[PDB]
Amino acid sequence: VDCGPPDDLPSGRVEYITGPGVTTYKAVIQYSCEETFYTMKVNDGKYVCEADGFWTSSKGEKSLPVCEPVCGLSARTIYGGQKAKPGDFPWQVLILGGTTAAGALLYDNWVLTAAHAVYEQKHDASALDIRMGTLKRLSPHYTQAWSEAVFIHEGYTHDAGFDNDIALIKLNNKVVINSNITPICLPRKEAESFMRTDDIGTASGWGLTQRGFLARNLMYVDIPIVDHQKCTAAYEKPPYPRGSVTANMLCAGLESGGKDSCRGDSGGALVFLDSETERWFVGGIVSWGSMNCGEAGQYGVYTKVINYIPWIENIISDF
Ligand SMILES: CCc1ccc(NC(=O)Cn2c(N)nc3ccccc32)nc1
Repeated sequence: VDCGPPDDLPSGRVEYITGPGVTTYKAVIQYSCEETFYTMKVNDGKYVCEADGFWTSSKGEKSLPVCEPVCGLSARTIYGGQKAKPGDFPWQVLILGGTTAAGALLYDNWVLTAAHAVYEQKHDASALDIRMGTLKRLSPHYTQAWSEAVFIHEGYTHDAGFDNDIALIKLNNKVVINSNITPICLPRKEAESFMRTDDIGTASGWGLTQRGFLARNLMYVDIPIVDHQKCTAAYEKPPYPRGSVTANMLCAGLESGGKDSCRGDSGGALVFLDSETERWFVGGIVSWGSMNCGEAGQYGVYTKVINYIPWIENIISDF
């Protein structure tokens, strides 16, 4: 009974415990991740060669563990905002091609964004130019990524309302997770308790500022979640379609108006602090709002990410 050479672990390594190359029955190997920016999932990495001839873990698993990136780290821990510092938003992704937009890194090979930001480039099969690790929209120094595949929500209808304004981009290569590039966490199920009316989220982006031009450097604002009736009402008026605010949206902004996301922030993550895990998570995706950014009483409208966890998980788990 010889189990053979073990499979390599992405974002991790394998090591022979019993001896270099010892792949015989009861041989022991050890998988490991880079534990600073990755954490091993599934098992402890200890695999023993079994009589059936397959490397097998302390739990009986015959397949590899997973090195999953740490998420939601921030150095803290757009209209009316202030300039982000390096590592404030390590998940921030710039998406260039057709117009300026943004996304948020998930894991080391996915970008969460708004469908409206990528629908047109998707449907004429032009790969997305995805950039990260950079505070400056126009800097020539950045981490390059390219879309391998773009998933637009099957219930999103382009230019016909913003319900289901969510998309996932699979990168053709993993990005290196470090202090400047770190994904955002997905909300845990109870994360709603951090996304109540008057809880504070953070929007970041290079979009229009109060001066009415795109920003050169990444900007951010802290904004409160707005009561959903109040948001629904603010958009029940021409020129907006009937029922523009749905239960798949959360609103955030000021009755006064001087804090908002704008054109060019599309697809950015509206993040919130899980004060118990002490990690940032994505509560919203920058989706739509009034054509006058930062207008009084016209709140930013964000795709409500917690409603899309099955969809997100379905896509990431299957591709
Ligand atoms: C059907 C009527 C109608 C007309 C114009 C608009 N305007 C916007 O949605 C502005 N806006 C964009 N384009 N990205 C944003 C990102 C964040 C906030 C606002 C944003 N909405 C509805």
